[PDB]
Amino acid sequence: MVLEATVLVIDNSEYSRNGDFPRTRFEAQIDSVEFIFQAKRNSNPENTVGLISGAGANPRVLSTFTAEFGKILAGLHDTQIEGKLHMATALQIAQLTLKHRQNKVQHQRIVAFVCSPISDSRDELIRLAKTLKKNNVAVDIINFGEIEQNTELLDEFIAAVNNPQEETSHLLTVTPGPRLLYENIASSPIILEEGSS
Amino acid sequence: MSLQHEKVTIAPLVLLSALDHYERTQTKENKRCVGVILGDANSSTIRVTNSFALPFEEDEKNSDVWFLDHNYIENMNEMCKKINAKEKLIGWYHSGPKLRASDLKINELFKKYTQNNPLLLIVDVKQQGVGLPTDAYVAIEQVKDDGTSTEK
Amino acid sequence: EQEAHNKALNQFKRKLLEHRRYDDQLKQRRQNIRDLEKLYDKTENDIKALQSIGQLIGEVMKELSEEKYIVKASSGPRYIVGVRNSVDRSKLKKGVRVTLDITTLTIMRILPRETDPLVYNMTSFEQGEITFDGIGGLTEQIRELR
Amino acid sequence: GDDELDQEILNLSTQELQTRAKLLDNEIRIFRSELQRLSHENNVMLEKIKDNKEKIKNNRQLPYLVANVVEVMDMNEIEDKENSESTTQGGNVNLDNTAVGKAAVVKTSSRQTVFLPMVGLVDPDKLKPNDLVGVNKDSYLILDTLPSEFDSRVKAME
Amino acid sequence: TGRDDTKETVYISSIALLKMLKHGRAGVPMEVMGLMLGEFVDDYTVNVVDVFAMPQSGTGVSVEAVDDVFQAKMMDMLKQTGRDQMVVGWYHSHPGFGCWLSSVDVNTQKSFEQLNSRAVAVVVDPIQSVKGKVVIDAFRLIDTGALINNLEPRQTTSNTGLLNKANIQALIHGLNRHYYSLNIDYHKTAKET
Amino acid sequence: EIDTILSTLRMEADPSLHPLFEQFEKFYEEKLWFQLSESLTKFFDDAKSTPLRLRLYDNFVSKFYDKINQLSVVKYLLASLKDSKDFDESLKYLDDLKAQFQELDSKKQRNNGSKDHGDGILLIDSEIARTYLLKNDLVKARDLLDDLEKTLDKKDSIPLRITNSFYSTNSQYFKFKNDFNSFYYTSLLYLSTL
Repeated sequence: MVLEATVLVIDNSEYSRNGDFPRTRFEAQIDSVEFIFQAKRNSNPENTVGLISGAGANPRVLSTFTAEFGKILAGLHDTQIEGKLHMATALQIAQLTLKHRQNKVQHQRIVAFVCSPISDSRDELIRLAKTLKKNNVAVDIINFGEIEQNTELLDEFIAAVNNPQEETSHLLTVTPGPRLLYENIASSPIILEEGSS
Repeated sequence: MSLQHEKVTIAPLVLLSALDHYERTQTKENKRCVGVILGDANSSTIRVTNSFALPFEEDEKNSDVWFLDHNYIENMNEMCKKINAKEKLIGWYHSGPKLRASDLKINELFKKYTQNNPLLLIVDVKQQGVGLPTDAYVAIEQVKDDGTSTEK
Repeated sequence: EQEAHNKALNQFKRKLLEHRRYDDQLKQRRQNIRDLEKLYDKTENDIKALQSIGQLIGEVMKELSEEKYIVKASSGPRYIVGVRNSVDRSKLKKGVRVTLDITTLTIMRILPRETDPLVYNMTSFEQGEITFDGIGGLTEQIRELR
Repeated sequence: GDDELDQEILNLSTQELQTRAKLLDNEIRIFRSELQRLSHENNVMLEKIKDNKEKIKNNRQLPYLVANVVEVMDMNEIEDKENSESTTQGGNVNLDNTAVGKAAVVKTSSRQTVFLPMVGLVDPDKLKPNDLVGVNKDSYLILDTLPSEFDSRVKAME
Repeated sequence: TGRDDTKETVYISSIALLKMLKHGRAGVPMEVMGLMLGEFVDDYTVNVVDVFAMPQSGTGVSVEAVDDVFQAKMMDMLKQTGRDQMVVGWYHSHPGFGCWLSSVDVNTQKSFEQLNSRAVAVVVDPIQSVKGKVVIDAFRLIDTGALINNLEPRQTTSNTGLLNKANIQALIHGLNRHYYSLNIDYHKTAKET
Repeated sequence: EIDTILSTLRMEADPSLHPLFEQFEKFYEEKLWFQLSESLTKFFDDAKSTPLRLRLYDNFVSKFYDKINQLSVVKYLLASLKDSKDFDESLKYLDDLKAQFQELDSKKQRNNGSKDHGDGILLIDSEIARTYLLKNDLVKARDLLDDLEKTLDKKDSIPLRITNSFYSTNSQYFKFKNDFNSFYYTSLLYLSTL
């Protein structure tokens, strides 16, 4: 939980412009990342957080490793929802970003929002699940996007990853209906999960 | 952006400093490195006055998976303005020896950073062509033969 | 109570009051970034000025070639200096005031020639132009000049 | 009048007024989000102003040359079509950096007369004929403004 | 003594050369203030991969013209690209004088001499460089006590033993009492050629 | 609210268009209205020949235009006044939705910190000119086409979809005059960017 560097992938899709959370879903994601950003920093002040997007023709880099909420919150508002999820290509980009860190004693975490159907195959993501625990990164999937017209397949990639690693992997289950997004992250583990050895 | 950028004047410093960046990072054997090129622009003659490495990372599984660090770019601009008020962002060098299609995507980053179409500068540091040690390229959008779309 | 909506109006009244205070701070941030940006520009164009580097003035003493021109320095000695591509040699001509680099000691650009201040006062009496009629009477005369 | 009170109970039902207040709590939260980003834009600016000034203070610190301003010559961008100069070349629209036209002619106490691109901190208002001025000793750019000098002849005039 | 005190052959690369000239020719009139970044090896060989112009100043050359914020800022970002190098001295322009160190330049020199005693101060005059070596020369403090007791030549072994100086004036006056002078060589590869 | 109207529309509609109504109500219940755009477009291909597209679209457009893209509202708009016989009728929706998008671009954009709305104006000005050509007011249409053309050159990132509409409106203009050469070159741009 503590001594950790997190690369967040905020999913920005054309399913976030809809009222599913007040006012629009997009705006509740700005509120919820501010929770994750500030919480981990308060619990260890050598914890820094980068930001990439699951939007665009390819994923882009919103922000680098940082202790500035000024820098994070500039990129959460000013990302656009005209993109599309690109989950596989986003997980690999994080792997490059978490290759280098500020302090090399910090744990590797990806926390990926899913707000939309997948564009990448299950099979590809099976094979990439084993690449994640080969590089001792834990992966946390925030689930509300997989249950808008699909049977959930995310449990599967979590289960494969999940070992004694350097961190716990977890599946957070969020209600995609209106019950306010920031709150739903708080009550699920996000500082209630404790890293494994 | 900017339209006038027709001929690219290239200081002898540029070819030698790109050459030095490649071999002082120990990026070799087609691990590419991306650094910025600074100079003057907004006019037909494009002077590249100075050049410096940036942090970059590349993947051999899919080649359209990479890291570019934006934070270093911001700090560079602040520092060098004082050195000479003749260095502003005019694009980025790509270390070569070849043009990729992956350099098409990386270009959209540099197009955002600076309001001109950004110069791509190939510095051939492996010198397998007897001419052209420098090639200059500006990404533009044009409608493309054989009934095809507006392509980059 | 009669209803618990009674109590809530006051809570709710805070929310209207908050919109008022915040809406003034949100315009005020946007005014600040404009104020500071003007200041940053004053300091930055000072940096630009330092890198501009001062210049020396001459006057073209006499043509010698369209390549080379003899200038009479205001600093002192006569020099033969070149020309650059930042000055037009279609507008260098004898007795045109020029400015030039100190570093290269080569014509940077044209300046319009000034004259000796005595001859300036003679031009300056000028009232910026007048009008056609300012003289009463003597109508026959006005035609002859015109 | 004012909303979220007893008067609005009469117009709009207790259920309806309460669901009107459920809308309002969400706008404070979005407004906050906007406000906190805007506050950082000020912070980043500020650092760079202080950073610039240290370079300028180095100049303003002593000794420095004393000079007088003979005349001021100011031209603007797009003088033909390009440039603040009166020459013919393509682009480089700038205030004084590559296209000079904002300038003071000063007479140095080093026995020159020199045409210097105009300084960004010194204004074209506080340069006019016969002003006494500082010019920086390291590079002749117009540094600062000095008071006027006086004599025993001036005293009597007061 | 405790050092060999033998004046180093200075190999400034062709990349570095181009930089150094550019920054001094720009800043005329003005003194430009930089640092030399390379790596010192042996007891007589310095290899200068790159140089840095630290931001220009209106105090001229002094110890009160070193800026440690600006110094560090350069350093931290070389590490991050992996191009890290360390100071081996510093350089500066005279905008219209010959090559010597003033007393005031000797004290700038002195700050680096604490860091390593093979600190070079290189003087560039770019109004008189129509050739790449001319009117550039490198100087290095000698121990003050070596002077009193006349051990001042001892740079005459581990070197070519040729020594081309320029000028009468300030040069011979500082050579005697402060520094030992030796020629700057310039080194290049065949890819650059 | 809107439930009765859809129910009247479905009864008028064929049994083969019946599941498409069912999906509009199904998706509405979920509270994803993007899924709703996808379905709506399908309906309007196969039911532009019935007069039922002229009432169906208004109900959705005048609530959502911010919970759905600008492309969606115009997508509907084009199909609705596609086969329409009264051009006075047609002109009035184009103006009402032009004014709507202008207002949208001042409010939503500050709060989200995202989302443009000035793209939507551009595409409406094409369709006003297209409507003018059909009245046999060829000349008038050409003055707005020059004005839009200038607006376009201000932009340094011009979309396919928008200029596809614009090259189109221009291609119709020349062949009404029977300029063969002018038509063919301008149509080659339309086809290629299609």
